Amino acid sequence: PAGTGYAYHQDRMRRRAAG
Amino acid sequence: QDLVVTEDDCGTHEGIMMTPVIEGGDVKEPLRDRVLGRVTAEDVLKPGTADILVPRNTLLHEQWCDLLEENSVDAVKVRSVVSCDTDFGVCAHCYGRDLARGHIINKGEAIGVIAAQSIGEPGTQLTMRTFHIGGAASRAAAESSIQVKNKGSIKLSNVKSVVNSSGKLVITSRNTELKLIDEFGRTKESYKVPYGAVLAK
Amino acid sequence: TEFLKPRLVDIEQVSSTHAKVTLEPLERGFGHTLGNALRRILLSSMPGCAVTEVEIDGVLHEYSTKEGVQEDILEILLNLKGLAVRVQGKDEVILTLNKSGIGPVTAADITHDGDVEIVKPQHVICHLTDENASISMRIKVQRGRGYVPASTRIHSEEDERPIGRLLVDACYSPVERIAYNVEAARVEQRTDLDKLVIEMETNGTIDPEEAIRRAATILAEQLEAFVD
Amino acid sequence: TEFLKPRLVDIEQVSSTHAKVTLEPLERGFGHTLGNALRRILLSSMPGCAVTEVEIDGVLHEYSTKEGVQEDILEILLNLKGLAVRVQGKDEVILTLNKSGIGPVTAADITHDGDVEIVKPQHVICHLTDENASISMRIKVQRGRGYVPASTRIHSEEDERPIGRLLVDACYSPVERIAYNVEAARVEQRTDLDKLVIEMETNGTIDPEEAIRRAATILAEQLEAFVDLR
Amino acid sequence: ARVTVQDAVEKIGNRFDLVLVAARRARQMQVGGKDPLVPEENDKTTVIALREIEEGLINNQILDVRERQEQQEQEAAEL
Amino acid sequence: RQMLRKATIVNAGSSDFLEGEQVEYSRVKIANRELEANGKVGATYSRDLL
Amino acid sequence: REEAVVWDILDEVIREHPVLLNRAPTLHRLGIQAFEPVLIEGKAIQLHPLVCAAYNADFDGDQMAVHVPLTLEAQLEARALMMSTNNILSPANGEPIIVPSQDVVLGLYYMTRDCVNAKGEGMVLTGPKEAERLYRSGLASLHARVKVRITEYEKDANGELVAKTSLKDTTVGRAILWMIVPKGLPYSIVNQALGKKAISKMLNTCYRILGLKPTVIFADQIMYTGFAYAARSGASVGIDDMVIPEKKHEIISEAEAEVAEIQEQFQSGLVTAGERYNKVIDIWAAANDRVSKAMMDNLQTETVINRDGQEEKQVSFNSIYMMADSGARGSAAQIRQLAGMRGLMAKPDGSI
Amino acid sequence: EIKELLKLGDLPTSGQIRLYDGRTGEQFERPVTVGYMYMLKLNHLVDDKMHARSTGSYSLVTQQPLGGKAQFGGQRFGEMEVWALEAYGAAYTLQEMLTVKSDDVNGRTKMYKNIVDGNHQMEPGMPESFNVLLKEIRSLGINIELEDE
Amino acid sequence: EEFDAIKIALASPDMIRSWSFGEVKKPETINYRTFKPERDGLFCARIFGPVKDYECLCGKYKRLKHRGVICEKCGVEVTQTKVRRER
Amino acid sequence: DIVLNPLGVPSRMNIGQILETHLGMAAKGIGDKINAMLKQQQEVAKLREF
Amino acid sequence: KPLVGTGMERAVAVDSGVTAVAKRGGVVQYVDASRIVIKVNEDEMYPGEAGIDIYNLTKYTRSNQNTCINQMPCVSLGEPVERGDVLADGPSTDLGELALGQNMRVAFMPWNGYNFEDSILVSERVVQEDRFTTIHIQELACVSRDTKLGPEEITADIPNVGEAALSKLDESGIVYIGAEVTGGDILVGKVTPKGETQLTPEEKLLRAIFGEKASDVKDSSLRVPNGVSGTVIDVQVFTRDGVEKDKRA
RNA sequence: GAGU
Ligand SMILES: [Mg+2]
Ligand SMILES: [Mg+2]
Ligand SMILES: [Zn+2]
Repeated sequence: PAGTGYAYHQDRMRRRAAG
Repeated sequence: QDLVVTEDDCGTHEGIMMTPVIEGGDVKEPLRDRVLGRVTAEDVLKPGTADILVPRNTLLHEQWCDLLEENSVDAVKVRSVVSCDTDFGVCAHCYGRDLARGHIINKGEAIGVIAAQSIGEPGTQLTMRTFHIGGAASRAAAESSIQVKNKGSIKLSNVKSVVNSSGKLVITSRNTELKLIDEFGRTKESYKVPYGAVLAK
Repeated sequence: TEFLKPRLVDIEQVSSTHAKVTLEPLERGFGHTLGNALRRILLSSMPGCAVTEVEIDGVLHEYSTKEGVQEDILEILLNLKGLAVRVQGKDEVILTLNKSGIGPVTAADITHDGDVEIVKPQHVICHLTDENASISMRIKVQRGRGYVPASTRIHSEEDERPIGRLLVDACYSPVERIAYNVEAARVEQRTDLDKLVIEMETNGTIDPEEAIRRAATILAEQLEAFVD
Repeated sequence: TEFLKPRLVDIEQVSSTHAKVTLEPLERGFGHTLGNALRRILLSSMPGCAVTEVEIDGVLHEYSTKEGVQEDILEILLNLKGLAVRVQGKDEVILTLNKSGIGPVTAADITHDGDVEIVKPQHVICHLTDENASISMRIKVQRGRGYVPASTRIHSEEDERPIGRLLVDACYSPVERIAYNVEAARVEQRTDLDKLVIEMETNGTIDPEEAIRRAATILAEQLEAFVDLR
Repeated sequence: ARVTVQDAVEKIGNRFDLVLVAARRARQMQVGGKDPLVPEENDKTTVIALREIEEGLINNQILDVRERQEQQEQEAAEL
Repeated sequence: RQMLRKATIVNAGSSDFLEGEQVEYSRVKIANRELEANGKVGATYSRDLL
Repeated sequence: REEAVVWDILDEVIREHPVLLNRAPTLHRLGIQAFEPVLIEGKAIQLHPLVCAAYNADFDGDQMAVHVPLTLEAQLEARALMMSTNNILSPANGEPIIVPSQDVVLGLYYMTRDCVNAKGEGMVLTGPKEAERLYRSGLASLHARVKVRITEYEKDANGELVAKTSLKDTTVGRAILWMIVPKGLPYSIVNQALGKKAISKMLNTCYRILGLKPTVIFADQIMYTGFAYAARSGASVGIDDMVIPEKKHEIISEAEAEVAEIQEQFQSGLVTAGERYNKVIDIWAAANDRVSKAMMDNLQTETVINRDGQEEKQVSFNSIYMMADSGARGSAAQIRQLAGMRGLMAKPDGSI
Repeated sequence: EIKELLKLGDLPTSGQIRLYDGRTGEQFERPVTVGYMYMLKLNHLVDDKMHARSTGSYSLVTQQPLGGKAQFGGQRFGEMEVWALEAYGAAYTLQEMLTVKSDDVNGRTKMYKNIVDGNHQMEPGMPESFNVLLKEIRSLGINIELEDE
Repeated sequence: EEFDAIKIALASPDMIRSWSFGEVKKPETINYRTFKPERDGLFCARIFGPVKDYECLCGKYKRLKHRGVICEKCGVEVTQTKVRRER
Repeated sequence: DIVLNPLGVPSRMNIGQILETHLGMAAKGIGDKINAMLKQQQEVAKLREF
Repeated sequence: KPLVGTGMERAVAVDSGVTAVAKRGGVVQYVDASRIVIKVNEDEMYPGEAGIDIYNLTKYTRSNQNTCINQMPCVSLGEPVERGDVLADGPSTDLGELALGQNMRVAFMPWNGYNFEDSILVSERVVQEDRFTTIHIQELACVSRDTKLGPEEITADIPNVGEAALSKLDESGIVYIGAEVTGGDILVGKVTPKGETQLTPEEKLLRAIFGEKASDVKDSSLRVPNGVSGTVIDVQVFTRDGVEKDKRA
């Protein structure tokens, strides 16, 4: 959840926020 | 571990008021050097409070720092990691420049790990340097008398001396500091006078 | 003998003055053998023309200043060192320069001899500031080779030396700079071959590629005594 | 252009190994130019003859010991690397050595081929201690150039792989030492013009004059690429 | 682009996003066989993507545009 | 900053914090954002060094 | 079977493919850096000198570890984040971690530093290229004090770079180093005798004015020229380079009679053992400073042996002094043990 | 005594001599100390040290590659080495070294096939050592379960 | 395979029985002669699964031709040997 | 035969290596002089004297 | 030998025992690479025996670090010898003194960074003279065990082997003495017995094409470790009490 | 035992 992974990890976090 | 740049701007007004560092006698850490590449929190202008000199959220660049020296800035409130409002990380503003990049830090960078590595490494490596090589013992602690170099008015702080029989100002205070005021009036040199020291003036 | 000859691969003519030349493949150690031998001839031995003597009227020595002139006499001499001249027939020619008025004096202002070509006519020599100022000088160009300084000329040639003759370092050789770099080459089997990258930079009088040809020619002419 | 070629003046052959060669006249600066360029070719490119293959009967490998012999097989091989041989006609010759009895085996004990000259006949090869001991070997001498190791030769051809042939280092290159000195020439009234005195130290044979000719030849052959091709 | 990536970083800005964008483009050339904009000059997909970003031809937003363009035209074709 | 992560609540909020619980300062400040909007009992706390 | 065509394929794959080099211990992120690999026959990895500092790598038998980034993502992570060209400055302090050391510093020091007249004092040169031509031709030392015309490039108030041309009083060596210097830097930065401390500021300045590409090329150039001239210099270490001051045995006999005086004052029962201990240690500590200062005046400025009119004083070109002064290697502290007095040793107790 | 011995050899007192660059032929600028130092070849031959591995045998329980050149081993990418990638922000390189390079059994083979097919696609899963950790903790009688999405 | 979070709590006697695929009642590991697992032992194949992929112990059911089959004779389910690290 | 870096001496303070080199050269000097006298074949008496 | 010594060299070489030293003084009756016979002088020579000492020298043998231990004779045939003199030199000893490496012509000066941090620049001349060259002796073993299925055989008859490979093995399946080998070449023809194995449909097909069905023993022959390459200098065979011996044994 |  940092560096290169912050993009993907925030895209998961919004998938998590919306169900 | 967990601490990462999460946000760009926390929108906080908070920050620590840094001041120039003068350990020993030679300027160890100049204000510019201590404050370079740090976000300036709160409109910090020049002595005469009647015109804004510097703005708010403005990364201290080398040009800006050079101007600070021409204006002779005493002390500056700078945005810090500790005073960030960002929850679950810190904002790029409160951190300031990625020292390794030479510009403002990118959001997503894992700062905490960088910090711990940076603090830890010198210790771990210096434990090996002056030891495989560490041989000859060259101690130096003959600090008997302080000699002033630039002419100035003696300015003592937190000192409670008392005149003796000989006719000299014997200090009776533990933490006693001796500044060196110039013509206009600004600290140039600083020393540590110990307890039971004899002052000439 | 399994004679492995190189072949001229690339001639990157970055400018008419500057040119890079890659060369491969060369057998091991021949990179520096050919590199250096050539560099030496190219610098000290390539022959050409240069200003040897200068005589400006109203000038006793090189350290004086002439009024109405921005440049000191030394600065002027330094510009004449860099003046590119081709003499076709004679090996020694004295050129005359008479110029006046508020003008940057160029090489075109020199009265050109029938068989004397000034290669860079826009070459700066002197700046006249006062309009009333007039400068008049006789520039002696001789043909020679390598670099013959005035310090090595005053010590050897001690014949006629009258006051007024300004001696300036003579730069016969028209090679301005040369360097060779040796990098490793890669072949199908052989992997210990080397490539010779020669960077030359002449003034323009002699072509870089032609100067290379002549340098190698002089080297091969000396090997005629050793038969093969 | 004031072109001026040197001429081979003196060849002082102090010994078959050591020779001085004076060279004049050389135009100023050409002394070091030719001196060094030649020294480099002379050390590397020069061709000569060397032992490439050895076959001693009753020897499977170089690490074994032969009975009646002071030297181990490796020691013997090292001596053959230093064996001075001139081959006149062929580029590859196999010499035979059969010797017996209580004797330091020298180079002269090898059966000389018609066109094969052993330059140092007293060169030591092996010491026979037992009188009943007899040694028999076939030394293959090839002509080549530089240093060709057995490790670079055990990873190329090897179509026939006969158990008994031993491959060892053979520094074909004859030139052991070379140095070029520059002194005053004092010719007519030139003064500056000096002389090129090249002190060569080679193994057997390769003739001083012949070697200089070959070295200059290799140089001029490489210069063809910078003259002919631009 | 090959030696120094600084100018390519100055186009997008976030090093981290530069990597994601150049990786997604390089995947297109690697797998889709999507045609290069800059002359390859014998370089690998990764380098081509960085050149394309340096010159300002590839962009997260531009990639997303051409994604919906082609996907929507295929939806049009299906119906 | 990492040393000053935690804080001890002395006095109840509108949540189930109550006396003497130690929670992350981040979480109690986010609680105090929702308390400011909703009013209710505010949470009094003290930051702790660790 | 390692077939001939396979090598050509391998050569094809490794082009533009970054590999990670790692050294133990990995203390900061620079302990791992990416490079473009260059295939070599032979079993040892070849490392770039200038990043030896980040790895703390010295080639006394050090070993390193190699990792291949496989995925396109990993390759781009390596080329963009972890490439050595991209990671110059320490993340700890804003300082360039990539700095010339050792031979490189020694070479540049040697070139920039000046000498009394020597070959071709007070000459006048058209460009730094004529200077190079003169040095390699053998009519000028690198330390000849000669005036040259250089055109320096100073950045203006806007983006446009301003060019200015003037006569500088430098030496032949400094003119030749100016050729390595990019256009944009002032000539005055190279015009002083260069040490390790000045070269780092050179790189810093370069970085802030020109930017990354120029600094990387410049750094490489500095390394090449630095080594090259270090080797030309013929610099060496003979035992005559370790100079003992003539006045050692006098200083020592004196300090020895002095310590005897306090031993005698102890035997009289006036001075306590602790006071004598302290005063003997003070006598020797002052003797050590005096001997060291004697060595350093006798060594630093021992070229009292010059020329042109008559005798003049100059910096010594003694090898060990050059090494220490340049900051290539050693320091005054080391030289004290070599040529001076070793000094007072400390027991395992910590007591002296 | 050594200078006296040098004089018997007609060698210089300095023990420094004039040397000439083999390449150029010109002399080096100053005398160089030259002589005979008795030198040793240590047991550390590069033939014994050089090692390299793409894919090989894997450990029994943890499923990560074995160690050591004698076992044809993978280099340890240790905690300190991990932190470096964390500082850098290089996330895929790190994940790669934790999964397709090490334990992830599906991941490694799938990744291999992708590499031979040119496509350098990352196809990761879960490292087999974590699965083991769980089993070890439940064998202790502590319920550790995965709550999914 | 992809989950969101991880929980730890006390293992109930009941919970421990959920994971278990058989009760081990014997210290036996394997037979000394046929190195095959002993009945209701620590390595029991009847509990923890087959030693070889899609093969029962006594060898009555082999390969994917018999998928989820439980051998009546030996009492071993024919599945992947992978399960012996899992069950 | 070998070119060693002098920058590995003053820091290290192993000056044994330099003295070894100087004396080693001197030893080899005497060796070269005896070698020269043996190549010439002067005689037993002269070799004995040296 | 080291030109610049201390004097302990002689003491170390002799006292270590790796050098053959003379028990009793006399004249050397017989020198050989393999042994030394010395005839003892009358004054030391005991009146009982003949009085001739025979020292058999230990030749190219393996060390614990895989280095090479060889004794070379350092006397000449028919030389008068004093008691306690060095008759033969051990591996790192020259005429009784200790010789751990080799002295050579060194110059201390920077060179183009090829000697950067302790990095060393050495002349090809040293490599050519083979003076830093070293000898290493490695030991590979092949075990024929008894398994559950049956005894393993050391036969040259191995499934799937080129005649190129079988050329270097004798009838027994052991490599010949003197034979040069490189990684993957087979040294000792040893395999382990195997049982029944579900052959994949493709192997059913492939063995149907070729015809060569699988044998009982599998493939576990001892072969040269990958990248190590050497000459076989010796072979040793251990057989138990009552197993049928190889023709090579 | 090899580089810290
Ligand atoms: Mg070191
Ligand atoms: Mg080291
Ligand atoms: Zn069954």
